Amino acid sequence: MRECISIHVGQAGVQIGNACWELYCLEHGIQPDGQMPHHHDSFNTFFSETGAGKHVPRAVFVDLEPTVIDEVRTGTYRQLFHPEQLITGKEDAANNYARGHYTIGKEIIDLVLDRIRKLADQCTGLQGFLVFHSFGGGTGSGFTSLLMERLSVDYGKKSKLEFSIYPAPQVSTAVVEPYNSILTTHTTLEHSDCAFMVDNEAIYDICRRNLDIERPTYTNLNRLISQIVSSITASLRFDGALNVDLTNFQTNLVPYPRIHFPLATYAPVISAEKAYHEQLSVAEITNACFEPANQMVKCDPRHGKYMACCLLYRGDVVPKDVNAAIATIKTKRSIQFVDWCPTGFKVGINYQPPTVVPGGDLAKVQRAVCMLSNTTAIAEAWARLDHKFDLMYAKRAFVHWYVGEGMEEGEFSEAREDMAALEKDYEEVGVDSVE
Amino acid sequence: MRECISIHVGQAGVQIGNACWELYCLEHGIQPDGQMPHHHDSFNTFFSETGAGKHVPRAVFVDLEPTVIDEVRTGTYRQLFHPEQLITGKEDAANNYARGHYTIGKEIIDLVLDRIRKLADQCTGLQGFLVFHSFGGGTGSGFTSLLMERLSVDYGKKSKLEFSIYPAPQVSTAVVEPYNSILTTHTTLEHSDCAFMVDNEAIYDICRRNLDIERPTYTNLNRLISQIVSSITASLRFDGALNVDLTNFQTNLVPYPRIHFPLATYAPVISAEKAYHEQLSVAEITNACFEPANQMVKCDPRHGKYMACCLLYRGDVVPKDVNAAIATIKTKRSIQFVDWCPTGFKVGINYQPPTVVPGGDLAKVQRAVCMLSNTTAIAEAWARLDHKFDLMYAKRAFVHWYVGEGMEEGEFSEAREDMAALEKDYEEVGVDSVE
Amino acid sequence: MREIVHIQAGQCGNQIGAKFWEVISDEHGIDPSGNYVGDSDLQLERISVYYNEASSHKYVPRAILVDLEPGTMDSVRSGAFGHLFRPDNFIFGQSGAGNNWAKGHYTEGAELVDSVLDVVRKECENCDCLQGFQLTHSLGGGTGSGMGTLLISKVREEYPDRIMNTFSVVPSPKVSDTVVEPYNATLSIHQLVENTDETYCIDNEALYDICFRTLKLATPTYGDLNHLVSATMSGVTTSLRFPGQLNADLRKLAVNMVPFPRLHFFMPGFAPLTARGSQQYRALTVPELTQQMFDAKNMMAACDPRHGRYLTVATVFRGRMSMKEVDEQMLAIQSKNSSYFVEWIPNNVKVAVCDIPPRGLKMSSTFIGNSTAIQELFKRISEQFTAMFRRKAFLHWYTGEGMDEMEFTEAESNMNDLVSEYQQYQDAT
Amino acid sequence: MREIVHIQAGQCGNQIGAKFWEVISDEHGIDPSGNYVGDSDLQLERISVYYNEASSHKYVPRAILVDLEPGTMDSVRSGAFGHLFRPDNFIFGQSGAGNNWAKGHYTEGAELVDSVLDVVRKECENCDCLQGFQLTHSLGGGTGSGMGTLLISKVREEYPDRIMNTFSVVPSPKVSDTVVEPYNATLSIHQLVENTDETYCIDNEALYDICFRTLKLATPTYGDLNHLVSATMSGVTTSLRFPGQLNADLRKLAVNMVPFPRLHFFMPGFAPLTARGSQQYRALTVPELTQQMFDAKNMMAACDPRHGRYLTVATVFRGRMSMKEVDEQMLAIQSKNSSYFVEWIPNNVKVAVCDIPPRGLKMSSTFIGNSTAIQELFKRISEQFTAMFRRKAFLHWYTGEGMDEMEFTEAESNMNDLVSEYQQYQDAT
Ligand SMILES: Nc1nc2c(ncn2[C@@H]2O[C@H](COP(=O)(O)OP(=O)(O)OP(=O)(O)O)[C@@H](O)[C@H]2O)c(=O)[nH]1
Ligand SMILES: Nc1nc2c(ncn2[C@@H]2O[C@H](COP(=O)(O)OP(=O)(O)OP(=O)(O)O)[C@@H](O)[C@H]2O)c(=O)[nH]1
Ligand SMILES: Nc1nc2c(ncn2[C@@H]2O[C@H](COP(=O)(O)OP(=O)(O)OP(=O)(O)O)[C@@H](O)[C@H]2O)c(=O)[nH]1
Ligand SMILES: Nc1nc2c(ncn2[C@@H]2O[C@H](COP(=O)(O)OP(=O)(O)OP(=O)(O)O)[C@@H](O)[C@H]2O)c(=O)[nH]1
Ligand SMILES: [Mg+2]
Ligand SMILES: [Mg+2]
Ligand SMILES: [Mg+2]
Ligand SMILES: [Mg+2]
Repeated sequence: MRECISIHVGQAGVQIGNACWELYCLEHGIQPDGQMPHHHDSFNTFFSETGAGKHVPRAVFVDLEPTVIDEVRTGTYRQLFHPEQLITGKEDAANNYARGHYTIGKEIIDLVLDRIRKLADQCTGLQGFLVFHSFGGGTGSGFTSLLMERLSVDYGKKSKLEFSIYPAPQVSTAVVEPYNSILTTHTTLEHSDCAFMVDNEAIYDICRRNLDIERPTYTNLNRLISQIVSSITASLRFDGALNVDLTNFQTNLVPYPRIHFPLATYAPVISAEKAYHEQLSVAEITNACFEPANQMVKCDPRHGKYMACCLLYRGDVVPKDVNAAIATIKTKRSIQFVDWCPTGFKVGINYQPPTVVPGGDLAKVQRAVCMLSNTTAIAEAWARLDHKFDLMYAKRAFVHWYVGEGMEEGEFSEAREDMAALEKDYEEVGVDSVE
Repeated sequence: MRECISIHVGQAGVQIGNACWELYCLEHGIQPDGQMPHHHDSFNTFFSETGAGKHVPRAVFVDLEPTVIDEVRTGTYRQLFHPEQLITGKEDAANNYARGHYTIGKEIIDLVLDRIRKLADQCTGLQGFLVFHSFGGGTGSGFTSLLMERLSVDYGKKSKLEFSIYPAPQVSTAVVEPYNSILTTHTTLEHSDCAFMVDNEAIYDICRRNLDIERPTYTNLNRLISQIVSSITASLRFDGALNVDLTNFQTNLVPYPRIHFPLATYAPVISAEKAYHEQLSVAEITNACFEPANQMVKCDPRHGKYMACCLLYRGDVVPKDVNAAIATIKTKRSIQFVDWCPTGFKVGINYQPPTVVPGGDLAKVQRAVCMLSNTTAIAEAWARLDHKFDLMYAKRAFVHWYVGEGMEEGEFSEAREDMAALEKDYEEVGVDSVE
Repeated sequence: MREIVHIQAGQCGNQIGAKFWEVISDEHGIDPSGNYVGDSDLQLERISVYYNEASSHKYVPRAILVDLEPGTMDSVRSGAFGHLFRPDNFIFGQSGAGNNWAKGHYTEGAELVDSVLDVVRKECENCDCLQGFQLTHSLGGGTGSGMGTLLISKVREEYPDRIMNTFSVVPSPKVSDTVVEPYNATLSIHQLVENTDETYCIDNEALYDICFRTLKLATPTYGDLNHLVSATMSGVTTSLRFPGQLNADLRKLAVNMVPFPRLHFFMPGFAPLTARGSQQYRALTVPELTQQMFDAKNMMAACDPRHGRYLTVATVFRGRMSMKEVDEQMLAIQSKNSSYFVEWIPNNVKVAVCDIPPRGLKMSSTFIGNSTAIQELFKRISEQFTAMFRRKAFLHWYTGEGMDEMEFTEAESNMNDLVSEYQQYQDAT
Repeated sequence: MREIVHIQAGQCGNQIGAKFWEVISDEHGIDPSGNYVGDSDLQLERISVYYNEASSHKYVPRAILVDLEPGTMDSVRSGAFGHLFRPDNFIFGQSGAGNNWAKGHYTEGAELVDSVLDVVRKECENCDCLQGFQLTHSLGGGTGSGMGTLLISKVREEYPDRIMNTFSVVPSPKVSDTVVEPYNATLSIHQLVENTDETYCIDNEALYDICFRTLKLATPTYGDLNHLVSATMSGVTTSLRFPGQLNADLRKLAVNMVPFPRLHFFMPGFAPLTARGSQQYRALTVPELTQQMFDAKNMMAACDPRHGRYLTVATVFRGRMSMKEVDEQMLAIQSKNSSYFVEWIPNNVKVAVCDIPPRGLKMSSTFIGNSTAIQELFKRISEQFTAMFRRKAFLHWYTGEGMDEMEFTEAESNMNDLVSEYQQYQDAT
């Protein structure tokens, strides 16, 4: 009845979406082929119903290179997806935002926009867009920019939520990573309501310590991020003692036109053998979620101040003990809020306990907490990325590639100055000021 | 009771008619041999019953060369057709309009007319004529123009509908199409109630893109044509909640005596494996039929105005959503009507779902939409074709074949200015005028 | 139905026909004896066009083989495939024309032409509805070039409302088989232009390159050399002999390809060509056919179309094959090679499709394109002829049998006039 | 999808290619006859990139083999694994260039280059979507260096928006196979720099160290020596041939590893390299692969990085193996060897992971590194060249085939200019 559509861009987007839609299929009790053996609406939010008993997702898979889309076609989820949406080009952007935004990006953007319009007109009470894309990827960044511009032009005032993949400080897999990051962030700073950040090194630390897995393939990381996505969406997808919506998320998290860069966290993340020797109480999971060693962005909030917080509890939950835990964490010393935000908390509750996938790394739980914090600890990450980009650009490396692929110098200069101003404003707002 | 006869001329008409009459027996449950395994009339308007249980069609197959008719006699549909009607000459016209209209047309025109009066007297409530003739060829252009003179005088005011094969702009089978087309249109402009336009290059895109077939032989292409043909007369042969007769479209789609050139369109056209993942609702097939990528003539309607429209639904259709879906089309701005046509739609419903021939490309479907819009977008088709012919006549290429076979040079000038007059009037009426 | 008459003149016509009717025999599945031994009835539905049904299920060709010397008939009659021809058709003279125009047109051709016209008329009445005449001759020899145009005039006056096709063999530019080549050519063509509907200008040494390059045959003999000519011969007339999705006929080719009465000189072309060894490594697919068809080197006439433009282009496909790709391909050929087409004739393509593949091949195609590059073919012959005629060389042997000096005047005054009109159209606006 | 064309020039190209296509055949399960005999269907999902589907499940490769003498083609044609090539591709001349630049670029290369340009254009249109060109040649001989440079220029102008890779074999520093090495090298490099995108500088005698020491082989023949070159040749382009968790492609490497248009000379490397007897005692794990890769001992070019710095580095792992330890170990290498990286290029490492392990091995890695250590490789060549040209030796017949003395002036004035920026960037701040 309130319809939200998901756009998955790049190889990271496609894999994360595969994991996320798998998790949705287990959550709503639907078989991979579309049949099925509080519950029934819920699936009408995502799974559009066809003439027969089959249900089909509202997903729009788009890529330039065809290999990953061929893989997802050949995967076990071959019947579920509607074959038309799997849009593939012929060659990738090869970590070139110029290629992914100007040269080839305009030859397929018309088709993806046509499919978006078809799906959005198909639904009734459209809510918004969820964009699953990376930052290092050239196609990811270019299509992110292009699709943000096109969707903002077409649909005026709707929710546009992004689940990015922040570049890691020490872990690195690209060389034009600072260029891609600066360009995409400058382009999509003004065209997104609220953009979450996820980093791979942080997830690797979490999986190494909290879950104690020595062989953490990308499947486990994708499973984790899918769990956060499902937790944030379960409020719309299910009924609870206190519901919360995407507009609620925006209006309670982001206070300013530019400062809309929160970070996600999930709890509890404990292993299988350690499940038996733990109690899993509301207060203890709340403390674990607020623990700085569980955050999924490699930035310790001890260097900064929390500015806004939203927590969704799901499962059997009592609002009294939720209140007690929130009050004691508010009165704790190490967590420090801003002076001009006397109330910095937003609580939501859901009656549906999370369900664990078969063969997954996590264990079955009766209570789950998802946390989304808008803080100032992201300023250090912005500063580090800006410093890396400036150091790389000081002697004009790869600029010949970028300029040859239809660029100029004003774009780089304006992106640099724009992120300098954004970091300055972020720090000035986050820091305490007299009066 | 109300009877219409079909005249199929040339290998275009015969090949279309081979699959055209393939569909009617399937619709009325007629075995190829005439035996049988809404109902009970159905077939009395097409299948003139004989003494035995056999039903024979009301078709007049005529051609100059004895080639294309030969496989009809030796095909699987051998017993169904009555052996007398298959009129054949001895040699073709060789894409020569002069040969098929002055030299060899006359020596056989008196034989087809004999079988017309034979069949017109056999029926009681004769309604009109169906013509299946192309434009590029000789026997399909010059010979059928002779018929339009012969049937008009014999029967003053009856229905005369033509299902032409418009020559394609880029695709070009023959080399003298600009000579055959302009000579045909000028003579048959004043002897046609309405002429549905079909282009050959347009059906490739429909089969390649919408249906996703890489090997579109003429067997599969002609299948997509008989569906509209069986759609125009789908209300005479079956009872519906809102019936339409052949004079309805003739009255609803002809604002002026000259502007009577509509263009067909069919929907839904979807593949077999894609059928399971489509909802196939009344609300979308109205939009699916109207999209500019689904028309069967290579002329995008966005360049012009919709002079009028006409829709014929069927199956489990409810007249409310038809009212609802049609109403919202006026709001959407890909449609653009003329000022003097505030009401510009016609709707017809039927209770018989369409039936798919076994082995065909289409899949079983419960609904069908067949739009016939007279629109200004066809004005570019005449002007573009008129440019090609005007280039030929500049240096009188290929003329010596025409002049020596029984036509004058002066006759060519009259056909040239006639298309200029039609183009001027059609654009002037289509464009707005003061007061 | 629409029967065809085959006329063979000269040694080449007999030699080409000796292998041509081998190709027709295999296609329609007849034994060398003359009795049908085929399997599919699709062949016999239209068998009267070329063969003639006789008593006791025997078929005889509707062809006449005539030459001024008896050496050629002695080979075909004594050898195999001589037991199916009706012995009446074997017309022979007493001595060859000796590469002399006058001896093949006035002296030794006058008495023979009356005998052959009887068999032509006798065969025509046996026909149901005549469609045209196929004539195979040589433009370099005496009997084939001399009498061949004499028979054309005799046939033309008595069947005026009828079509005919001539598969003339243009003399080779690089090599001259006979010393007096130009005199025979310029006299025959001047008589050919007036009363011929359409001609196929093929060459000899231009076909030497084709066999040497693709077929990689080191020793191309006339037995294998004529085989490629027969395939082009059989590919033109297989449209009315077999069913097709989009049929063509001999009258369709002429109207589509003759913008003006004087411009009816053609360039044939056949594809695919592949040796036995290297045919496993090539995927027989419709895209490769058109590209192999249009390249300048794979042409059956010794004239590269690079220096000229295509007036009109035909294409007669064969075998089971889809219609879309051939339709869209020739647009790509038209788009890519857009600078080599006449501006004032857009969409200058005729396409036709058959439904029966050639023997031992999945599909094939035949190209017949009226090009302007013929202009360079006639200029050489005119240049060579005008050089020798100035010295009056060999002239005293021609004028002694009927001809005279000013006879050459009109022939040369027609060639330079025809080549002028043939030239002032490609540059015309 | 995203096809690339393989070009082989010189004697090395066919010798490398004769073993290169041996490796690709085993990966895709292709029998020598050319028929698929494999079992897994994953290899056939992307088979068109290298091979081409043909009639009756034939898989002829997209290979062009060209040489100036017939002494190399007869070996591959008559020998095994020659039954799958198409004989049209076997382009050959009559006489070798004789280790002459002019006799491989000016005199005889004019007529041979027109034949190959036909086949590559014919192959390009047969392709679905061309991705780039992959070339194998030698920088020491005449035919490989001479025409191969000429072919690049002609390919570059026709296809400007396409990438190409040259797997050139840099002349050995310590040992000189040919007396005139420097003259061929500087003429080719001066023309290669401005008309190429990415080159892999491998070495001859540097390969001798690895097989003798690391693989402990006493008699390294060219059959075994070329096998190692194939492994680093099949690993760079295996990313698009097979699925992976973090895929790469030919364009992806060129974007990351080419900071400037001139600085595009690379340094390959392969790992692991263990003998048959000593492979039981080594635990094939992710850790040692990176350590066995970054050391100066296991490097395929005769260059010591201890005298230079790594500008950019790309490592392409293979096999089923996790990615967490890939970066944690790459960070350790980045931290422990922090003195050996360029300061103004942070995080200068690119990584990619495939899914299919190499034959008979659980996992392997391929290292390509753009380093400054090449600076001394060109200086040694430049030092040798400037000494011989001063004496005006061996050029008394270079001028005899069109080329002139002033040609040396620009070739040498750029090599010292190229090395100037190739070195001034290392100490640049
Ligand atoms: N969280 C997560 N991130 C991934 C995963 N796979 C790849 N990535 C990230 O994606 C980045 C690669 O960029 P992509 O968007 O995949 O680029 P691509 O799909 O190859 O297409 P191009 O950008 O044109 O080359 C890497 O830097 C990774 O950090 C994954 O499975 N999980
Ligand atoms: N839609 C469709 N069109 C066809 C088909 N077959 C032929 N045509 C069209 O018919 C045209 C040829 O002209 P025709 O009128 O058929 O020629 P003909 O019927 O053989 O008569 P002649 O001109 O005397 O030879 C071509 O340009 C085609 O576009 C078919 O199977 N389906
Ligand atoms: N294509 C082809 N042409 C041939 C063949 N044999 C001969 N010719 C041509 O025929 C010409 C011979 O002239 P003809 O017309 O046959 O003369 P003839 O039959 O010997 O009689 P005379 O003119 O009196 O000598 C030669 O110039 C050849 O070009 C052949 O086997 N194949
Ligand atoms: N890697 C490798 N290199 C080889 C092999 N055989 C020869 N080479 C190199 O190739 C060079 C031979 O020069 P080519 O370019 O092949 O010259 P060519 O083919 O003999 O023709 P000419 O230049 O006219 O003599 C030698 O300098 C070797 O360094 C081999 O088996 N493997
Ligand atoms: Mg990619
Ligand atoms: Mg016809
Ligand atoms: Mg003779
Ligand atoms: Mg050599």
